[PDB]
Amino acid sequence: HTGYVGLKNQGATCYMNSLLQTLFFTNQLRKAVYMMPTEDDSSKSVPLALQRVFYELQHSDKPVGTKKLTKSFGWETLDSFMQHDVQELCRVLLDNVENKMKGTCVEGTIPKLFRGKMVSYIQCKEVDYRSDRREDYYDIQLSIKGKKNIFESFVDYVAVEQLDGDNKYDAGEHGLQEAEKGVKFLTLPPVLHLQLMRFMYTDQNIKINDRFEFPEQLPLDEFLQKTDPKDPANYILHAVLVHSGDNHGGHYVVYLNPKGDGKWCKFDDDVVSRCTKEEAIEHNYGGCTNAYMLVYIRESKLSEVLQAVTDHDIPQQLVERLQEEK
Amino acid sequence: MQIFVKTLTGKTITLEVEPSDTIENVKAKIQDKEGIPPDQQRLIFAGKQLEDGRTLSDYNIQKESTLHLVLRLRG
Repeated sequence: HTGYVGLKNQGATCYMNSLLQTLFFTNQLRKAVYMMPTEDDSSKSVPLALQRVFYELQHSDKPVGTKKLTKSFGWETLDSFMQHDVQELCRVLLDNVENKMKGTCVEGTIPKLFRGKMVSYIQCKEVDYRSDRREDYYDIQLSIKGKKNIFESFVDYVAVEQLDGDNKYDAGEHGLQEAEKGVKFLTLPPVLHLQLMRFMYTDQNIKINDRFEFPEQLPLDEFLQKTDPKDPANYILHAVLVHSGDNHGGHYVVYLNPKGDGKWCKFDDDVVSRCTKEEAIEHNYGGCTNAYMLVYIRESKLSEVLQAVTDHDIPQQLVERLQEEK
Repeated sequence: MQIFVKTLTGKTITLEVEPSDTIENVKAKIQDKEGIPPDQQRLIFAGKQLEDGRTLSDYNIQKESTLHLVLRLRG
């Protein structure tokens, strides 16, 4: 019906399935996972489990299982029934895979896809003291409360703040000092992972379901230190990881236009279904159910990142290993 | 040493820490200044979520380093 297969819900693994489809259709990543040497102890290797799930979503015509992948985490069956945060998984799973790609033909793939660099400028206001900090990121936490849309939320992110009072800057020989702090992006990665801060702390964790609009095309040149007139930082919406429920618990699905062509499907665990743009974007603006994570791909790299993957990208040794496993 | 912490509002607060501090120590200091219970804090630095049991030195977290605080939307 859709051309794409879903993933079985072991019980509470909606987070994993939605993340897995998200990474699965990051084609360039899947290409590199297939190329990882798992020639690796069965059902102990997260890479081997990731190749198995990726192979199966690419070949099966029935919903695919994730039992061996949770086994390779070290988990007992009970853990497949504890609900989790998709961005927390994403941080841990990509880190694990990144380290496991070191020393291989595909070292550096995850940072090439996902890693950018921030800069933070600090300027004392009553003394001549400036300082500098450049840090790599793999995702961006974007504030939501009081912000209408993603654009205002980048504007706020780059806005100057006063480091004053209990937050005075430790300016060295000048001791604590009032200062201004400002952040800018040095680079933006080809695949952009945005985490919307849909939470605030009655002493409880409360989900923010307020309306937050996000676009199909996102111009980000305004939030770079130096713009490249060659490769403008224009991004195309690829995925909407949607969370429904409260902070205690809920459900995850993800909407994706796999080819970046504007043709959208919805992935609710075992069921994939075509949907409209209106249903993937505007209906997830919030205002129970709303966008939590957004995946944008840089327009200049859409062709490469979403390059079509076929059976010539799966090594035969793995095809033998996976099939000769019964 | 003074690091920065981006709080759930996007605002930057300073935190007074030592390379020796474990992640639980930093989570405890964030509770002291921002009120968030450690049990709910998740700390993002250079794409890594910091781990209870490791130290700030284990991450080359130095002065003027920024950590990003988040909660959990479970599902």
